[PDB]
Amino acid sequence: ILGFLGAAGSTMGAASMALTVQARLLLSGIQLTVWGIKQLQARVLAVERYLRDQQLLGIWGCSGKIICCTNVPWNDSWSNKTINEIWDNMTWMQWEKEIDNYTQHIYTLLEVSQIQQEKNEQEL
Amino acid sequence: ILGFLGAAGSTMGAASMALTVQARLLLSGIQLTVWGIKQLQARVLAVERYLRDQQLLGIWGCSGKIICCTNVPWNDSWSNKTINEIWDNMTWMQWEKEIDNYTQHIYTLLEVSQIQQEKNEQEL
Amino acid sequence: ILGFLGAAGSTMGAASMALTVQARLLLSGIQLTVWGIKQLQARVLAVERYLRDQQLLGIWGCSGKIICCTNVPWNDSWSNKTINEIWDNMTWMQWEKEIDNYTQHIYTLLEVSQIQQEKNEQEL
Amino acid sequence: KKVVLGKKGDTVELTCTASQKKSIQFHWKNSNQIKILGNQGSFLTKGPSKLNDRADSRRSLWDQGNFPLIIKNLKIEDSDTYICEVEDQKEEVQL
Amino acid sequence: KKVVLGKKGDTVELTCTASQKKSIQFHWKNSNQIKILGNQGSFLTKGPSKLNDRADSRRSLWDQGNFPLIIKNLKIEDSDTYICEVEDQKEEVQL
Amino acid sequence: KKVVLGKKGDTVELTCTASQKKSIQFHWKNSNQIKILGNQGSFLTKGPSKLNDRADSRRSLWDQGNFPLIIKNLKIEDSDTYICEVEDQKEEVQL
Amino acid sequence: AKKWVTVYYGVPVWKEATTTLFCASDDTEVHNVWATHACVPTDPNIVLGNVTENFNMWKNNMVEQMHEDIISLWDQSLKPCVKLTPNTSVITQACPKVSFEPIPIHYCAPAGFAILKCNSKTFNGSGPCTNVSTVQCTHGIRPVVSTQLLLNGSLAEEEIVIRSENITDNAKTIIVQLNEAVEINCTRPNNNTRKSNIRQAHCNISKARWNETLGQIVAKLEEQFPNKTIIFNHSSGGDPEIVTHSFNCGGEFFYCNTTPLFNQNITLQCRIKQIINMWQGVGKAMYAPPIRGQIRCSSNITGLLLTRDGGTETFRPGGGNMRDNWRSELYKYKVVKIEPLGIAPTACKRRV
Amino acid sequence: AKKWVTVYYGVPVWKEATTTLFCASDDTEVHNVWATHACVPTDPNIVLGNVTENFNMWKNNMVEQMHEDIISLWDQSLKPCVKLTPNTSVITQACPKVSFEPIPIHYCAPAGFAILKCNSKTFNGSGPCTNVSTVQCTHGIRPVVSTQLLLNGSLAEEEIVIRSENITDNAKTIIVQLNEAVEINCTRPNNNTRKSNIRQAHCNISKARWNETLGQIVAKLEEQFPNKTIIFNHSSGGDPEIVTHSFNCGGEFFYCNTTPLFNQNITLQCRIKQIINMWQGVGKAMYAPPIRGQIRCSSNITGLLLTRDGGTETFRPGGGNMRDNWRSELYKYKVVKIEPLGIAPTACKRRV
Amino acid sequence: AKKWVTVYYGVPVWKEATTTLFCASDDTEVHNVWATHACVPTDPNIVLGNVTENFNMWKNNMVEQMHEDIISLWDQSLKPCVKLTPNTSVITQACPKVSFEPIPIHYCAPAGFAILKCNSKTFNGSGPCTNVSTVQCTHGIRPVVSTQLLLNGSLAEEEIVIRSENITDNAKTIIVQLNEAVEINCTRPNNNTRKSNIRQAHCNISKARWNETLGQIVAKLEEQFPNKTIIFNHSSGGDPEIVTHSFNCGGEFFYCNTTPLFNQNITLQCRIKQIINMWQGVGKAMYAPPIRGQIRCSSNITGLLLTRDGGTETFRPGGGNMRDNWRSELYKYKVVKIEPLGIAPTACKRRV
Ligand SMILES: *[C@@H]1O[C@H](CO)[C@@H](O[C@@H]2O[C@H](CO)[C@@H](O[C@@H]3O[C@H](CO)[C@@H](O)[C@H](O[C@H]4O[C@H](CO)[C@@H](O)[C@H](O)[C@@H]4O[C@H]4O[C@H](CO)[C@@H](O)[C@H](O)[C@@H]4O)[C@@H]3O)[C@H](O)[C@H]2NC(C)=O)[C@H](O)[C@H]1NC(C)=O
Ligand SMILES: *[C@@H]1O[C@H](CO)[C@@H](O[C@@H]2O[C@H](CO)[C@@H](O[C@@H]3O[C@H](CO)[C@@H](O)[C@H](O[C@H]4O[C@H](CO)[C@@H](O)[C@H](O)[C@@H]4O[C@H]4O[C@H](CO)[C@@H](O)[C@H](O)[C@@H]4O)[C@@H]3O)[C@H](O)[C@H]2NC(C)=O)[C@H](O)[C@H]1NC(C)=O
Ligand SMILES: *[C@@H]1O[C@H](CO)[C@@H](O[C@@H]2O[C@H](CO)[C@@H](O[C@@H]3O[C@H](CO)[C@@H](O)[C@H](O[C@H]4O[C@H](CO)[C@@H](O)[C@H](O)[C@@H]4O[C@H]4O[C@H](CO)[C@@H](O)[C@H](O)[C@@H]4O)[C@@H]3O)[C@H](O)[C@H]2NC(C)=O)[C@H](O)[C@H]1NC(C)=O
Ligand SMILES: Cc1nnc(-c2cccc(-c3cccc(C(=O)N4CCCCC4)c3)c2)o1
Ligand SMILES: Cc1nnc(-c2cccc(-c3cccc(C(=O)N4CCCCC4)c3)c2)o1
Ligand SMILES: *[C@@H]1O[C@H](CO)[C@@H](O)[C@H](O)[C@H]1NC(C)=O
Ligand SMILES: *[C@@H]1O[C@H](CO)[C@@H](O)[C@H](O)[C@H]1NC(C)=O
Ligand SMILES: *[C@@H]1O[C@H](CO)[C@@H](O)[C@H](O)[C@H]1NC(C)=O
Ligand SMILES: *[C@@H]1O[C@H](CO)[C@@H](O)[C@H](O)[C@H]1NC(C)=O
Ligand SMILES: *[C@@H]1O[C@H](CO)[C@@H](O)[C@H](O)[C@H]1NC(C)=O
Ligand SMILES: *[C@@H]1O[C@H](CO)[C@@H](O)[C@H](O)[C@H]1NC(C)=O
Ligand SMILES: *[C@@H]1O[C@H](CO)[C@@H](O)[C@H](O)[C@H]1NC(C)=O
Repeated sequence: ILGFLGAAGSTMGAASMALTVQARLLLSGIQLTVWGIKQLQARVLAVERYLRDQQLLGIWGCSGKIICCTNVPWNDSWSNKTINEIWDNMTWMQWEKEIDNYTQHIYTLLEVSQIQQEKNEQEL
Repeated sequence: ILGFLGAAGSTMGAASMALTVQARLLLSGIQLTVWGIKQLQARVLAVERYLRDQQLLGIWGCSGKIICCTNVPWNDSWSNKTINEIWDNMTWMQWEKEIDNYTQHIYTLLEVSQIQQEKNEQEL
Repeated sequence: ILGFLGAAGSTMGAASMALTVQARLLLSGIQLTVWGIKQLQARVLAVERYLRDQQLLGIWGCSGKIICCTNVPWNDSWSNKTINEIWDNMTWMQWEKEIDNYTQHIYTLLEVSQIQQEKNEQEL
Repeated sequence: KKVVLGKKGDTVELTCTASQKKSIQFHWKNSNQIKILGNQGSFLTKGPSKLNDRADSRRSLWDQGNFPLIIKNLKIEDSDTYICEVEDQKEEVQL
Repeated sequence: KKVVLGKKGDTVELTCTASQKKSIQFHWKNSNQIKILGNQGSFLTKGPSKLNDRADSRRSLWDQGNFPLIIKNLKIEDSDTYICEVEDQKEEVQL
Repeated sequence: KKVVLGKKGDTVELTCTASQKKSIQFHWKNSNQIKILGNQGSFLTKGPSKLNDRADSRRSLWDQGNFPLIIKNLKIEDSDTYICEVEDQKEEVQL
Repeated sequence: AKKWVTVYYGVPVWKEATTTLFCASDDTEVHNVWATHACVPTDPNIVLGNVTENFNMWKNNMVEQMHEDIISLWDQSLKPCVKLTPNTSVITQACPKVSFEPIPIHYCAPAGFAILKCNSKTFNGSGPCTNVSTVQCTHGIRPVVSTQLLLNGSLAEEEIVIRSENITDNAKTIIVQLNEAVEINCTRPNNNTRKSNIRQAHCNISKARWNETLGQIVAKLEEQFPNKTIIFNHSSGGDPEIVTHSFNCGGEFFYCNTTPLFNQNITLQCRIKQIINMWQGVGKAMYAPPIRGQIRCSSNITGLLLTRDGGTETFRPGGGNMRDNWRSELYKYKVVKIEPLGIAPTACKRRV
Repeated sequence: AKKWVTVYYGVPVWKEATTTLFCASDDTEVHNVWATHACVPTDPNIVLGNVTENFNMWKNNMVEQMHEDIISLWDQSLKPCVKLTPNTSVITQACPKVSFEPIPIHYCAPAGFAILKCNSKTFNGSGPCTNVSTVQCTHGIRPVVSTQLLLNGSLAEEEIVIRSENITDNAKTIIVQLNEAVEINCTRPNNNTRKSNIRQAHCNISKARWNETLGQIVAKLEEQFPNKTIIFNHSSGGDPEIVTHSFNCGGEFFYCNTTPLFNQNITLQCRIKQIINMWQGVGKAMYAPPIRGQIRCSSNITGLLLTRDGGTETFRPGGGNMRDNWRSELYKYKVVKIEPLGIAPTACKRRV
Repeated sequence: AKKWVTVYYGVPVWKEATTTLFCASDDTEVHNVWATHACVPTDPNIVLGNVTENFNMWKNNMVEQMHEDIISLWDQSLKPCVKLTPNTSVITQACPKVSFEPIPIHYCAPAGFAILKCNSKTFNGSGPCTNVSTVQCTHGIRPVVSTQLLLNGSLAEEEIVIRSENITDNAKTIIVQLNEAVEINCTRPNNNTRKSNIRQAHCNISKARWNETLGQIVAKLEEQFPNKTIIFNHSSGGDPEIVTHSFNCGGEFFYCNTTPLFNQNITLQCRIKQIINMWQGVGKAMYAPPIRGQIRCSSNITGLLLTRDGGTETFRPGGGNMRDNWRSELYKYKVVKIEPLGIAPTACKRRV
């Protein structure tokens, strides 16, 4: 399960609300050989991708995180929409499709920002 | 193995001391199909719960941690005992049983504290 | 795969450069029963060691990290070489072999430093 | 207590009940704590009572939580109180 | 358009081409959009054309992306333009 | 060195030892480095020595780390020094 | 000096589990046929430190699964010719005879769970066990069904152990586990083909063994009732499946007069009968009549189900609840889960 | 009020996969022999919420694997005595007859992938499906090869569904899926041993069923062409494997005259022949001649491959591309991957 | 400019392993019977970059496991009628004859470990190997036991390779691996039933092959001793199992006179004998006497165990240590573990 929040089928705002509730409940505590092995192979792969991604994200300063806030401002040319228009009415699929062609630009900027901050900190 | 420190059978103080020692040693470096699969299914489940819990704990500001210190004071009404009475003489089972009915209250407070701090930081 | 960067066979400097590039590409997105089970047993063990090590490293203040910078100065008596001599010309195997007998001394110092800092912070 | 007191030569029926309808094991006893009649497993079990040769029940009703006790050829000498030890309750009834 | 116009009594050959050499299915049509000849699966398929009893191809060349069309016993009354609907192209040729 | 020197017509026994009791392979040699007697695998191996037809050992003692060497029909002409190449040691003894 | 709330992960605190266990076990026999698809091959192959746990055999839950799996096995495998369910509903089945010889099965924990075991020989009951270990699987248990005597079960390690939720009360049974088995040989010899006999059988119990065993039991019973002579009696009445001692071998339903045991070899008179009551629930069933040839059961008396009189003291055999029979073997085990998260007071603060 | 870039992990965004699926499936028969080593035992055993997905059966890729695995099976299992590849190259093989009866196989996703399924009965085509669910494995499909009639496939849930990439154009086929099957019985009886007959056979189609079916098809076709009378015709010409209706049972290659169907039982005249063209690529092959004894096929007509005239309207049977036959069953499925990482505008900032 | 200590995880630094490997391998034959439960089915199916590793065949440890597993196999499978252990202890066993034909087995790394392999053809010895790759499993090795000639092993890739820990010293053996095999045919024909012959046998070696082989060996030996003529001699003495050439086929213990090889076909005279010394440790064993019918061994001479004289130069055959035989195949492999943690100087500091 990579879709940790289960958002396909609902908008992003709802997904965030759902997470808060479920996380609380979880913390609170509120042929058979062939398919047996295949069922586990699937889980092992998913774990490996997860662990990998969690450290790869350090390149943007976001390792060990599910959610990570930046110091790179949004360029309105990439969307020209408000926060509620996007978060309340669009699903993640609709949203990523809307901005599918700015991805490399954005990722590049995130890397650059992280580099500059690391530089600035080591200078002191 | 969820019992990372192996404390069933000994008091909490001893368990913490044992961890420090073992962690040091570890860093320092000092039918066969049926049960084969079941042995792994057990490990895969345990890993998944572990990884999950490590991020769920972010709700209280404690993600990516085994041990996490707070900004929520202890309410003496929950115990009326000293630190050494609890840490030196009680096992984790005895301890959790002693305070079993304040759990939801405490968890609620931890969430609240985390929310307030996040709010305060984003205001700046 | 514990050799996350694949450095056997190349020098350390090259390995670090290779990581930066590959991490970027990855984020950017640019008998059959017997050996079946053995293949997974190997992965499950590796995962467990990984997760374990990531928290064991908290003893030196480096948990949840692949790379961790210190407050313990290098003692030149352990090497008497420059940064580029080591990073550009030696492989990890050559390097660890060169300093193989100072390991316990160094690990001890790292633990001590971490202890002192934790003490100093809680005093405030 | 509830009183259902008959006379010598009669036949009487008392009903003990369960709220959960689990065909729960139960035992009927007199004031001298002698087991008279009960439900053991799916079977009717009798105790060494003076009623051992006279009492019966309705097995098909155990599934509805109804544990009737029937005493045939009742004697006035059997006048006593008895307990319905069914589930949590210990209902006392005079017969 | 390309023009390859013969006379009554002749035999002519036109070649339609593909750039990818995939033995792609294709269909040859006249200006009235009547299917004449094409490649269906690995087989030669004909349509209800006046050329149905006269036209042919070279099956071994389909693997080279070459889809020739041969008309035997050509009549001047067959003078028309036709389309090579091969891959993306819709090449028009007069015959 | 240790000296255990006999005379012509005698029989002598020298003991070489191991500290680990591993029935270690070993070889007995003279000062001219000729292999005389040793332990190869679990077997007694002889070399092309003048003692090849006279020397022996005690196989059951190899398990105790004891590697005796017995020379029957000893000649004074065999007077030399020899090495116990057992484990790390290279003990020299005169016979 | 300021006390703060802190949280730890990996805290080894147990809670009782409500999960489902799986079966593991080892020629057309009905239990083997069932096991072929119902159970996995068994496991080819941990004492805890200073811990204490309150095991309670009368309030366990491993029992419900055992008493659901056995009914399913039994009902599928031993078809009545006529089965009546109470209005009423009557159905019929084909009735081939089947081989019937119970085999051991093991219950094993699913991923995420473990089974605690009490290793105290002087188990006593529902009080705390001071000797606890963990397993994935229980030992194998043969799902033998019988009424007055518990047959082919395990023996007590050293001494006869009397286990009862409330000895004093008498509305509850007493389960007696022997530390010795007594052999019983039951058979229906050939040349018994009369109609008015194919339904007659007898059992032999060693005289000395039986008498030695009762003397040992009484010495133990006297601990609870030290000023009274103990007399054993026969049954009081009720359904014949429990009035006399009932059991099943080879698919045949046997009944035996145990009066001589509770009143060379001791010989009991036994019978085989076609119409029985069900133990699966309320209802009746008819099974096909007996077959020719010599029939024999061979068994170990390992325990007794006794009750005591209310208001010298008297005890007698009884039974009928297969759940009681299951408890006599499952009392040593409990299934638990771990909740690896806890809270403790500390002496540190978060930097804010 | 300042908008910032933020990143989330676990974002459920799909992309189409380019992966390879594995086969799962259930006596020397060639498909069973193949399956023995080619396929795994099948899986003994999820509708999504408010999602929409553009499935496109004519642009799918599950097809290429199906059309590589079948050629491999077929070519290894049904050896021609003579096989000619075009210069030319000719090889030969031993030609034992083999049993030939297609069995269902399932395609299943490898770790990291899943298959989307469209559950809209009124599927229509390449437009968006508003009813989507996920599976690991598809239903089983029998890799039956035939030309004009699609045999032994699945039926439409309620109504005849006409699926075509471009109905208007006519350079493309029309796949008609029936919501009812029509039974056809084809056989070569004994006592037909003449040389100048072992190669003659006939098929019976129920008259009423065929006529009922065409009336239903026409009513549906008229939706596209409401002002025209619909006439069915026979084939135009070209290779005999597609001019007439071809199929294979028992390893024999059958050809049938379907003119009476597109012009009691309707009887078709059929033949069996030794020299055929290949569907695997361009080339020819000879197979060993027919055997003695009665030969029978039993099949369900489940669909048709039709084309329409260009420039009253006329339709006729045709076919020849096994890929078209595969699409008729694989149209409901798509394979995708998840890229769990996304970007969104937010209203927070990193402390620096 | 300030140098600081920093730590990295995932550092690919190797250390030698001390672990245990598992066996993998492919009719009552003793090795097959053993393998049935001792070994797993084999694996149906990586050169490193610029690395160097010091492999040392005389100081390896894969050998001890091979030389524990084989003794266990052998002792369980080939029962002596009389076995004497030195006081003394004598036991006996039933002695059926068994089929005896060694099969290859593979050693494979357990989870957490890998085996390094040296791929340098000119291996030479314990010095650094500049061509290193990794495997889980070694190639299969047949656990053949023999004394003077190494039979049925692998061949050198190009040239005869002479491997010896210390060639100069002579207290150690020389293992010669041939790059060519020489065929030898050994047999005991029928019509040899005399008592005073069932114990007589002979072997044929091609004259040319043997002579060609020695010329090649000498040319290689002369590299170490360029100014001396090389003479081969026969054995010096000691236990008969090593004085002459011993081997075992079919369970029979053969001895052969190799003098003609170290002094058409070359014919050697051989014998079969009932009383032998053990190679498993110090002691003796008796095996049941020989059987009737023709007996044949067929083998490849792949190497030699030679020693050299101390104080023209002379070499002779010898042997007796099965560990030496194992080394001749295991020299290419080493087992290692990874310690993914290291320290390096850097140029950054932690904020404090
Ligand atoms: C306590 O544990 C012990 C040990 O597990 C249990 O004792 C076993 O009880 C079974 C009951 O059947 C008994 O099984 C018989 O063993 C005989 C040994 O030779 C078998 O010959 C006999 O097979 C015949 O009878 C079966 C009846 O179902 C038939 O199915 C089978 O085909 C055979 O039938 C032939 O013979 C009959 C003769 O009457 C003839 O009519 C048929 O046509 C046919 O010719 C059973 O296998 C075990 O041997 C007992 N074990 C021991 C050690 O004695 C004991 O029952 C447990 N206690 C309880 C209450 O369960
Ligand atoms: C649509 O689906 C249906 C259902 O799957 C398919 O129909 C099946 O088609 C197969 C085709 O062979 C048919 O199989 C025959 O069934 C007979 C039933 O008794 C068998 O007897 C017969 O076996 C003989 O012929 C085989 C030919 O390959 C031989 O291999 C086999 O050894 C047998 O041969 C004996 O008899 C012949 C007589 O001529 C003699 O020469 C031999 O020497 C030998 O004596 C086949 O198994 C199935 O029964 C059909 N199923 C049904 C339900 O009828 C149908 O084909 C699918 N449609 C398409 C186009 O694939
Ligand atoms: C080097 O590798 C090669 C190849 O692996 C090894 O050569 C093989 O050596 C075995 C040794 O037995 C030989 O096996 C015999 O092959 C014969 C082929 O027909 C078999 O017939 C013979 O079986 C009989 O003898 C067995 C002895 O154990 C009996 O167990 C078996 O039941 C048979 O016995 C019958 O015949 C005897 C006749 O004397 C009679 O007394 C019995 O009562 C009974 O009638 C063996 O299987 C292999 O064939 C050899 N392989 C080749 C290719 O020739 C070689 O040994 C390896 N070198 C070394 C030193 O190990
Ligand atoms: C002090 C101190 N700090 N950390 C430790 C310590 C000592 C031993 C082990 C562990 C530890 C940490 C995280 C995980 C595990 C673990 O066993 N697994 C990973 C989760 C799934 C099961 C396997 C152990 C920390 O002492
Ligand atoms: C620069 C830079 N920072 N991080 C990387 C990098 C590049 C490639 C891979 C990884 C990485 C990180 C953590 C884990 C793994 C991994 O392979 N596994 C998880 C642990 C068990 C084995 C599988 C890879 C980091 O470059
Ligand atoms: C022994 O069992 C009795 C049964 O009621 C119980 O009351 C008692 O506390 C138990 N004692 C111990 C030590 O378990
Ligand atoms: C006791 O039982 C055994 C069992 O076979 C029998 O042989 C013996 O004769 C019996 N003896 C008496 C006296 O009851
Ligand atoms: C139905 O199929 C036709 C085929 O071209 C397509 O154009 C049309 O959009 C499809 N409609 C829907 C709703 O899928
Ligand atoms: C129709 O086909 C069935 C199939 O067996 C046959 O029996 C029947 O006689 C046929 N009838 C006619 C009139 O075609
Ligand atoms: C070759 O083997 C000899 C044996 O002692 C050793 O000394 C020498 O260094 C080895 N050379 C190489 C390159 O391995
Ligand atoms: C050994 O037997 C094989 C069997 O083919 C034969 O080719 C070979 O030449 C023989 N060699 C000798 C030396 O007899
Ligand atoms: C050499 O050995 C082969 C093996 O069969 C034999 O046939 C041949 O006659 C032998 N020849 C001589 C001359 O030794």
